[PDB]
Amino acid sequence: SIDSALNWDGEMTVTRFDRMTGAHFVIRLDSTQLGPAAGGTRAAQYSQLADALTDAGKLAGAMTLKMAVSNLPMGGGKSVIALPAPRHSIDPSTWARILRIHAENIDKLSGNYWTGPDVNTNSADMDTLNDTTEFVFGRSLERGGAGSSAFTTAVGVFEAMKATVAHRGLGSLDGLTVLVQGLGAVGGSLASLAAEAGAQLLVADTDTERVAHAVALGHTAVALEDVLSTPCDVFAPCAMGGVITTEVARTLDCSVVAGAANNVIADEAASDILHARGILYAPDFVANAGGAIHLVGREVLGWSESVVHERAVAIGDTLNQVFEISDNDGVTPDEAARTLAGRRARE
Amino acid sequence: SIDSALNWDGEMTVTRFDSKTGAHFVIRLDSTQLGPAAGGTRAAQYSQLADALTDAGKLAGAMTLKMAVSNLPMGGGKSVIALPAPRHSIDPSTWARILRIHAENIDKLSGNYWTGPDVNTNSADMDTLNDTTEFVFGRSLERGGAGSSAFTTAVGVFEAMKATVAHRGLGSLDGLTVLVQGLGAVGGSLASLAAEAGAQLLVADTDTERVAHAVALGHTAVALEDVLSTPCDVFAPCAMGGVITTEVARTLDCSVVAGAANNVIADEAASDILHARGILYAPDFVANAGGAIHLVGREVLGWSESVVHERAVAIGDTLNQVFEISDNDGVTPDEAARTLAGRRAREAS
Ligand SMILES: NC(=O)c1ccc[n+]([C@@H]2O[C@H](COP(=O)([O-])OP(=O)(O)OC[C@H]3O[C@@H](n4cnc5c(N)ncnc54)[C@H](O)[C@@H]3O)[C@@H](O)[C@H]2O)c1
Ligand SMILES: NC(=O)c1ccc[n+]([C@@H]2O[C@H](COP(=O)([O-])OP(=O)(O)OC[C@H]3O[C@@H](n4cnc5c(N)ncnc54)[C@H](O)[C@@H]3O)[C@@H](O)[C@H]2O)c1
Ligand SMILES: O=C(O)CCc1ccccc1
Ligand SMILES: O=C(O)CCc1ccccc1
Ligand SMILES: [K+]
Repeated sequence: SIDSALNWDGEMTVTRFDRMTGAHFVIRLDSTQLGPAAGGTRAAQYSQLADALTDAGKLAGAMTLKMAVSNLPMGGGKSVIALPAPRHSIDPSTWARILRIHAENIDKLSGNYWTGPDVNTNSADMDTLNDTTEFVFGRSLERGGAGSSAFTTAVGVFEAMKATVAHRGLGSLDGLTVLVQGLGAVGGSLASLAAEAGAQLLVADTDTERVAHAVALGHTAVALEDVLSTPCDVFAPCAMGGVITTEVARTLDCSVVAGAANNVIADEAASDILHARGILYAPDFVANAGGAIHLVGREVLGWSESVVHERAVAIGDTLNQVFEISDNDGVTPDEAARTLAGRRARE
Repeated sequence: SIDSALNWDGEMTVTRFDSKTGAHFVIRLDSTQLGPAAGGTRAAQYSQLADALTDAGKLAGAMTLKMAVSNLPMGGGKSVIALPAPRHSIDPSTWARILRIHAENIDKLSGNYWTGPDVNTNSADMDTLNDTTEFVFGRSLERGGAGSSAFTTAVGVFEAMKATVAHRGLGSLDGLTVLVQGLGAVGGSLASLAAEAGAQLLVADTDTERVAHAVALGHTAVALEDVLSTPCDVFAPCAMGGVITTEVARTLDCSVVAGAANNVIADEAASDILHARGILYAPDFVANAGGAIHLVGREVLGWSESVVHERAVAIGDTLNQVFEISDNDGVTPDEAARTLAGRRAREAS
């Protein structure tokens, strides 16, 4: 929206347009209070510019809280690339140009912002980015990066998922029905984990091959259009965000909500509804923090692979504290989560 | 439209919104090819955000040219602070907050952008900015800044007028009728120099004591509303920019245009009209370079005041060259000058 686009209260907004490629660049820094901002680089096609600005803004926020509640020394920031065409259609030469300019933009910030991979960006691109700028996390192992953080991400979400399931009074994942939306990098990892832990897997993905294979493995396919209406014990949104609107909140058929996506909840009211409906949601910003722990832990703090792994598992604990507060003070988890980040940031 | 405002070719646009003050902040970086971008801080009230945006960019564009054509090792940028109320209604407190917030943004660019005083901004505000950021030009003298660029600006503008008038075929400024619009820091001083050169002065200004004053000095005042309908030899727009519209370009009654204002031309066609009507125009980005010359010259280049002076004066020289291009090439002075800025830029590499 316009509010969310023009009247954003973050510390800085950076924009740029390239006539050559017709692409627009957005870099939103929400907070640099606890450290330089850091956030991925999402590249995607938006209906309107304002949608691009909105997204960069909501994500940047999530980043800020995510870093604070996870005890990372950094601020929240985010970069959005409004593509002129679908990522897959972009030609190599353009992709590269676009990447080049983006990198130029980061370099201007001079360490006030550090990027990494997000939707449609990868370790190879980071490497590419790194040819112009230094403010990059997630470059491939060969270039000196910590590489991909999906796994750390998925591990975090699994631990989180387990913590949520226990709290809700469902016992263990054993014999529970888990619905995974989005079988990507993280999504697909998380399914392996849950399956292995005794859960029945219901899966959905825009990608048929993805789906086909999960089916191969003994999973159950869900038509994209039956997703939000499909009964489960747990709902794992691991695809795009803004998935839970006020209307979805009142109709979802589950007891738990735990996934990897950023910004799952569209409106504040939705979050109240789930709550009111006896649906235990684990805050996205807590749950999906394994990727940040990984990049920051490794690249910034120099943590080994194990520590990072162990810190990501500790995500479950954070949740337990979140759950304790929400339960004590009578707030939603979301709020409860917001409360603990604030306390950890020592605000 | 914002979208449209966003369809700009600058290297970078920085924006921020301050809930508390309700102030919007803009920083447009046109080019950092010759060096860090630099340009003043304009504080004003905008109708829309898209407006502030278009301005900062228009201005940022002018700066890139001014640096280049003036043989300055810098790029161009401009900050625009969109006010939530008129400058005068802003409480010293809010203003200080706004300044600080301003200063943080600048800080984020870490040297890629150097600022200075512009409209509604002064040495003092620069001193304050300086409390937070270090990339400020035009700080008080005692703060270590080079102070006020006004007088150098006027000298430069002055020198340009003379050369222009001369090329026109008006000979000297002696006996001519000069119409000075806006007698601020710059115009005030220009009137003064024009006066002693023998010119006759018509003056105009919203400030009535400034007008009262010029009147007492022999000068003839002019009604605001009659500013563009007054016949003169030279028109010196020393207040707001974009005063030259297509419609105004066609009815203007003078033989030369030479002022201090940025973005005099409100439109392309206007420059063609004047050119075709035989009204000789000294391109703004060329003639108003006196201030950048001073600031950079002293604060970056470490130049002597005397040297800065020769350079501000050398502005005529550059205009002679501009004219020449315009005359041989068959182009408006506007075009002849961007060209020159273009050449100097390349040779400068
Ligand atoms: N470290 C991470 O990788 C990480 C960290 C934090 C949060 N997140 C969030 O996780 C989400 C993506 O995770 P990822 O990197 O594994 O993704 P990815 O880009 O590999 O995931 C794409 C997956 O989503 C699927 N998908 C897209 N739209 C879908 C839809 N409507 N229904 C079903 N499947 C759909 C694709 O087909 C594919 O399987 C985003 O919101 C991202 O911001 C991920
Ligand atoms: N270094 C400089 O000072 C500098 C350098 C480059 C270009 N310029 C350009 O020169 C102009 C002069 O600004 P300045 O720094 O001398 O500021 P200033 O505030 O001292 O001068 C503006 C003056 O013009 C008057 N004015 C404003 N609106 C008017 C109107 N509608 N009609 C008539 N007069 C009006 C004001 O009363 C004031 O006295 C600006 O447009 C600026 O963009 C100045
Ligand atoms: O948390 C996310 O969704 C993205 C993680 C991240 C963290 C730091 C830099 C880039 C991406
Ligand atoms: O020429 C101008 O518009 C103003 C002079 C200036 C130069 C460098 C930085 C700020 C202002
Ligand atoms: K169970």
